Amino acid sequence: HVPKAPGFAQMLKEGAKHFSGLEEAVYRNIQACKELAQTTRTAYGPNGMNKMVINHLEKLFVTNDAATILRELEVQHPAAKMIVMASHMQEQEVGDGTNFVLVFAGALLELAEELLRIGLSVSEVIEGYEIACRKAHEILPNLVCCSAKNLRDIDEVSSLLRTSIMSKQYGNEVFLAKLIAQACVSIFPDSGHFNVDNIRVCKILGSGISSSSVLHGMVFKKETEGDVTSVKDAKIAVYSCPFDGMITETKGTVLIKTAEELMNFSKGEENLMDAQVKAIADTGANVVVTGGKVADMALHYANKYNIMLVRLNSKWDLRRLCKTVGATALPRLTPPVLEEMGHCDSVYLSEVGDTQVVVFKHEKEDGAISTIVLRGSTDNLMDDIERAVDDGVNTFKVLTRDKRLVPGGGATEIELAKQITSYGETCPGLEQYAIKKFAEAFEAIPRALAENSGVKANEVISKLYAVHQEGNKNVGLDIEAEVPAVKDMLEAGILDTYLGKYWAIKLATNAAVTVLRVDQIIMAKPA
Amino acid sequence: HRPVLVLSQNTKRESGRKVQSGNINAAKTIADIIRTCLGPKSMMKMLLDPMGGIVMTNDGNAILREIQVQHPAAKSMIEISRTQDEEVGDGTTSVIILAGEMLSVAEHFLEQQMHPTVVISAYRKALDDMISTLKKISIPVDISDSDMMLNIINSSITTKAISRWSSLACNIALDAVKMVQFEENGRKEIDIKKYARVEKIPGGIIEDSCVLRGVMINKDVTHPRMRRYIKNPRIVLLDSSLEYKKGESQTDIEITREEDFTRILQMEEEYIQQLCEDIIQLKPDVVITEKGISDLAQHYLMRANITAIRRVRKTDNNRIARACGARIVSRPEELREDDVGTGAGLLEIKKIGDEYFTFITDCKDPKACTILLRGASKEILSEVERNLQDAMQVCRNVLLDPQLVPGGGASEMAVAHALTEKSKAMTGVEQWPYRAVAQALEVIPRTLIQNCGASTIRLLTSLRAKHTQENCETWGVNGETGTLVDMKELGIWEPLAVKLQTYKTAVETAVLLLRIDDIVSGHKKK
Amino acid sequence: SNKLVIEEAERSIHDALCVIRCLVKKRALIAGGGAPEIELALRLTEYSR
Amino acid sequence: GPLSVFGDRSTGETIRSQNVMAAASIANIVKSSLGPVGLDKMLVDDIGDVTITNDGATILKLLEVEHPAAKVLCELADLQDKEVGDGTTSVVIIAAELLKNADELVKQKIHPTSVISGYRLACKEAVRYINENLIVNTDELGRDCLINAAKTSMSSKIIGINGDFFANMVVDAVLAIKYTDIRGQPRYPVNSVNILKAHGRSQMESMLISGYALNCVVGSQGMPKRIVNAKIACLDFSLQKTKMKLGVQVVITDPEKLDQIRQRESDITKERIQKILATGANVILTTGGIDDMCLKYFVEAGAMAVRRVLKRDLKRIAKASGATILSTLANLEGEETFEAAMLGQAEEVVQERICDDELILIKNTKARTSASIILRGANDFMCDEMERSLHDALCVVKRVLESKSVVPGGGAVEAALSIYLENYATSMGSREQLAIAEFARSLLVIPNTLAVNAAQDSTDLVAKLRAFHNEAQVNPERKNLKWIGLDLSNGKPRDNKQAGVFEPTIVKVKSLKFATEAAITILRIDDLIKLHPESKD
Ligand SMILES: Nc1ncnc2c1ncn2[C@@H]1O[C@H](COP(=O)(O)OP(=O)(O)O)[C@@H](O)[C@H]1O
Ligand SMILES: Nc1ncnc2c1ncn2[C@@H]1O[C@H](COP(=O)(O)OP(=O)(O)O)[C@@H](O)[C@H]1O
Ligand SMILES: Nc1ncnc2c1ncn2[C@@H]1O[C@H](COP(=O)(O)OP(=O)(O)O)[C@@H](O)[C@H]1O
Ligand SMILES: [Mg+2]
Ligand SMILES: [Mg+2]
Repeated sequence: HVPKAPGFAQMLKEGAKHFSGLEEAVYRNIQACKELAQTTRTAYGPNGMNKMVINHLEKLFVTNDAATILRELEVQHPAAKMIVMASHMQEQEVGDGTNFVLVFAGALLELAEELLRIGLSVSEVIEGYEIACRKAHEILPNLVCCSAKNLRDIDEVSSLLRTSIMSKQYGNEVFLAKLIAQACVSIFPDSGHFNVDNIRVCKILGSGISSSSVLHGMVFKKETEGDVTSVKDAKIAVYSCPFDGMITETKGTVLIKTAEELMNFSKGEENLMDAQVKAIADTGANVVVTGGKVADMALHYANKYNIMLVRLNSKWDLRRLCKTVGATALPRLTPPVLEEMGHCDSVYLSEVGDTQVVVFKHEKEDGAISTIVLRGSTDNLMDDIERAVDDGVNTFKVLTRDKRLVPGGGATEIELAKQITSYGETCPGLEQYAIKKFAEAFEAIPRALAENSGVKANEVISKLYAVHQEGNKNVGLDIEAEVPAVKDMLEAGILDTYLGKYWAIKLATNAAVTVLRVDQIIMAKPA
Repeated sequence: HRPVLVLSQNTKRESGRKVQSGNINAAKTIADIIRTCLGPKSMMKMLLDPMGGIVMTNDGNAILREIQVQHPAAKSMIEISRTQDEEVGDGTTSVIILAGEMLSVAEHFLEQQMHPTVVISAYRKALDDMISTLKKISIPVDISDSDMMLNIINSSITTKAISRWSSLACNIALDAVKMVQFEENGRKEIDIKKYARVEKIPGGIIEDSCVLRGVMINKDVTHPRMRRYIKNPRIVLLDSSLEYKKGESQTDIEITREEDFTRILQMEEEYIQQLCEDIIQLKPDVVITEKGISDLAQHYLMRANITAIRRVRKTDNNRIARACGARIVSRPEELREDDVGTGAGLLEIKKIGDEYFTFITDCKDPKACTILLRGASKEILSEVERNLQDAMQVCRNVLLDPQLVPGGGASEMAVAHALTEKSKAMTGVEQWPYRAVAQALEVIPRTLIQNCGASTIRLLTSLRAKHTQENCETWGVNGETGTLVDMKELGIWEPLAVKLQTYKTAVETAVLLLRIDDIVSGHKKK
Repeated sequence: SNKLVIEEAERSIHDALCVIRCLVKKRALIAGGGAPEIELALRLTEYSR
Repeated sequence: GPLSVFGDRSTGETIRSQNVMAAASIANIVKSSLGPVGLDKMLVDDIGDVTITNDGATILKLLEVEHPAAKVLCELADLQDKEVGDGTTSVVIIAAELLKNADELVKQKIHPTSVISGYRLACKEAVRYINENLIVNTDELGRDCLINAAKTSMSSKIIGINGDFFANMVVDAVLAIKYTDIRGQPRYPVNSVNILKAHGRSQMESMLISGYALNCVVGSQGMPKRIVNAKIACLDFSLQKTKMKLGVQVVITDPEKLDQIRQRESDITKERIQKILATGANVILTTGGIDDMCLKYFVEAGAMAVRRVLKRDLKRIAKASGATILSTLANLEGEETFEAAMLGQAEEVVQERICDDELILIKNTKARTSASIILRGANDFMCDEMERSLHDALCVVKRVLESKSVVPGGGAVEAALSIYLENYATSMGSREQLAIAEFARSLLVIPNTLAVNAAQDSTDLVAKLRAFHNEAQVNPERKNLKWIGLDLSNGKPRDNKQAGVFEPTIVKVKSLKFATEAAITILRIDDLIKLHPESKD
């Protein structure tokens, strides 16, 4: 009766699919990456919306940063993973602009579909995108108007860090800018390498964001097991061995042969531990922090000679304490410490937010390390501010590597859209269509800023080209109210991450080119 | 087991951007199926039927009717090609590509936070300007000329599979419409479906196919003594039976005497001989009816030298009534001289492949003809039958509207420059969707070069520059070679009713599918 | 306006015609709104003593 | 202990919160299909049928519901078609918002009988205010009132073009079927307009057939399909062979009398067909059946015979052409008289081409000059939408010509009632003033839905809308701001008097009376008992 079509030449798979051509492979990779660009388009900008994303571990992640959203979404399309790993490389390089990659490369592949269906194949759209990408790296040093050079203190960086804060925390742009100014400048290495790992976030559940502060030191979440919690001298002896004595390594066996060696063994072990605790009490130590466990005999002489004990079960937190108070973790049992002692100002305990913490607070010598103690009503809010805190530390490392800045908020992408269109009209070849489409991908980036603010993007994008008549080069977007009448970005102070714009254009161009190189897809059976 | 307190059980709800941008992708999917079936360099598409048959064709209407889709917006595009198939002949594949392209540019404006009523109000203003452009570039046709009408039907079958036998299929389709063009009262009508029957017989060659001057049926004579070759027969068409049947009552006869049962059996024979004596008063030669003929009626027509056909269909009786000029009567005692089919030519009972066929041909002025198709098998004869239906309807549109539009890409580019020059005086938010209608018409010259393998960049830049001047305005795309030849030299001309129905249906398909922002599925009915 | 309001209006009219039906059988009426239930509660309490 | 019913019982504020979510489940569907910026929907069945519509009655009738509070709002939309005919998305949104604001009152420990009595004081005052603040009747505007009221109904549908093509065909259709009645009643029966559908050319080729458009074929292909100066013979009896009844049987005792009875079944049949055809009748319409023997007498005499027509179509032809619907023989023991002076008249009966079908047209009918509209669309989904949009447009001009009173549309009525009822609640309001104050906020959802579907400013355009209506009531300086509506294509308050946005009076009077009465019945479901389904026992 009804016939059917069998295999033809190479149907040898056991349950796997195959894609070949432009319509089955190239056009389907574009439409799959277009859905990720339309997903994070709402969360882009200062007026972006959050997204409650639940992973496979059945926990809640609510954020507006596009980097942490893609880590929880279990994407299975292969070409869609290329735009995720390109956004993950933006977080590892500069730490800001991960969403800029999804909008630009999502518009590069979308406008490439209009070129393959009207004209040139992938051999000329790729070569056309590479010419406009090299010309885009020549306009970005010409768009630099300000620099983070004069008065590197807490006053100038309080305004230069507001752009990375207001894109994810719009209402808290003033409080979080001052908290990131008293923490990043205080750990300055005196013209050296700025380490972003020297800033920790201690999430304390409690009151709102107005009670958050930055403490010069470290705040832990453990106990003391003692009664010497009030320490004012703060001479800290840091150890990595377990503070319970010196045991052997191979087997361990007490060998008793007479009645005198049995009775004197218990009293001789207590006198041996008594001589080791009093050896560090005569050196002036007050805080003894160990990594391993602590026996009951070590706690007996710790309270007798009035020294405080701190238990640190994490081995990574012990190395950060050595850079906090300026000490060295000794692997052997307690010696007379010559010069590797710690020196803090005040080590105390306080129950803040129904959580007994241990604070190594520096008062006079303020700059050795910083810890931003964040407060919040929910645990999900403190994770979102911590992402905004880490975007402020990563922006400070960008200004250490390169002090140049470009005016953001839509002012950079319009001038990049005007100069590439000028190079496209002066190219007497067939690849000038991809150069004109490369400049229109920069046009869609302030389009996402106006659609998230409830403003019509047609009237917004028309006023940007009207005020960019060859000499302004700075007017961006005013998203404070409807009927914008947009203003200057240097007067408002919206400029951030010139090095972030240098890498996000390069990574999104290489991501969109790599998708267009894929002509034949051979997948396996998922298991 | 307690029931769940729900509302609108077992149905779906979907709104927002997933329905506006979801119906565009369903329209782009159908337009990519028949995209390789528009130019003259097209290829056939073999289809498989649930009955077990095979439809190997390249016509855009016959492909989409064999596709069962589940998407609701995909079901709308199939009914568009069914509308274009019934209005005109060769207006199928062009509307589905054009409606997919007008929705392709409509998806761009839906992402710009523009309301769909603004794009439709710009589509209706653009639709009213495409009708006025085709009426300015048209040309009056001399319908009395034979060589002028052959160039119109050859332009419609160059895409189809009968372009190889173009010298034969043009003469068949032209003579088929000119025979069935009947006008009794003050109203001209052309019925090429009820009177122009296209019968196909497996065997022979395609070059021996010709339109008969008359009708033909697959029916043998009722008796071998009847003549199978009459020079000039007088055909009488009947509708009732020549038998003895039960009346529409509760008739019952009480038989008490001995002579009563033999009398009723004799009155059944005298009733058949009475109606057989009433049909021989006009001296006929051929008696054709729709119901059965008893053997008592075959005996009286045998010695009267009357050839009788038994079970001719009702649609075949209406077709032979126009060819021979007879009247289909339903009462043998009410026959008149006007009900006799005089003027009929040669009648011959031929045999084509171990089966008899009744031929009634060589008529004086027949108003209904039958196209005799003979080919290799029934597979390719269904292709020629579907192509001649697209060849006779494009001749019907010229005889009712003698205006020609320069096809082959010259029709779409002459309006796309007219919409571009008229868009300069818009000065509003509807100016940019007005420009996209002129860019959506570019997909018809895009398809003619993508099927032959030509370049779409070097050709469309030169073709758009040819319509910048108002003098030439008729330069199209030559699908045979791949260069730009003027359509006044090639001879590719499409009728006005084909191009007007193509533009009116492709816009209103985009009007319907853009106002859909919600889809409810999962409910039942009666 | 709905098919459910007419079924309630049919029962409410029959509850109104039955009130005047009781006045034909017994031409006597009392105060309503919890009036005779209090008097049946106080007089039967004194009757129980 | 508890109730021993075998079903389910839910009391308290559980059902009081479920009925509001049942009404909001229906209102949130039809909120996207209100006003000129409204958009149509898709109704896909399980068998595969697709219905594209935006009318509030066609959607809720095909949609299956289960909740008892949901069937009240679905049957509320069915009543709007018979009473008014276009008022059948706006009633469902008002009646659901009447329950949403009354749910906020009963959560404040306000008794629902005060909300029911408070809604009746606001509903009767809304009809009182709309009948004293109308602009003018149908004497000043003339024909401009009928065209502008027709374009307001078409703006929410597929026939909302910028021109006046579909608007002029509706006004010329209702004005051609003016049927007078006793005591001075110029009735306009809009059901007599035969609305036909055919997948053909664009919407600009919709013919306005002055007369009637019969949806049938000729039958036998030997009859003249065009008859000029035709005489229509409307009759309802099957023109088949004479079949005897059940009580009559043919019992013959003589074999010679057999063939005379058999020929008598066709002789009595053809005796009727010769006396109805010798009187000059050329067109014969039959609701019964004409068999193949009787079709010969029309081909021989040159007459048209149409078989198996509808009974509702025969009454519209015989009343418009002056024909008499005859079922049998009559006129005082007459054998065959037929009353030949009572034949119909027609200028031309012509079967045209309707894109591969047959359609019979009657031109002007010589007696009443009726009208029929043949619609032309792209596919069958547009033709079902064009039929529903045209039928709602015929009901608008029917109520304007009958009740010569129009109100400004586009939220101008709901803006004036939102401020007059707030001042009405302050004068005579002691305990039911909170229900009258929430009656005004529930009426504001009609201009609120016009701002959502247009993607315009919501809390600023309606705030600017009621700013003009407040100055028209508290500042008596003849400001004439009672006709301030919404311009959804621009996003600013406009004057609906000069813009031509007109709606009938009873499209809002009957809407406010049906939505208030439906909100009372759903407000009294404080206790609900649901029994188990008795199917398999
Ligand atoms: N005050 C402001 N005014 C206008 N635009 C702003 C303002 N602050 C931030 N933006 C815009 O918001 C966007 C936020 O981008 P973001 O999501 O941080 O990129 P990435 O994901 O690469 O970090 C920037 O492109 C910037 O132009
Ligand atoms: N020789 C030719 N040169 C250029 N174009 C041609 C030639 N022959 C046919 N065409 C084009 O091919 C198209 C075929 O359209 P077709 O699919 O037949 O429409 P429909 O489906 O309505 O019949 C026509 O629009 C015509 O312009
Ligand atoms: N030109 C216009 N300007 C402003 N509002 C309009 C315009 N045309 C129609 N409307 C509004 O659109 C609404 C459509 O209501 P509709 O859904 O037709 O009600 P129903 O379902 O009862 O027919 C009307 O209430 C009217 O106020
Ligand atoms: Mg940022
Ligand atoms: Mg063709």
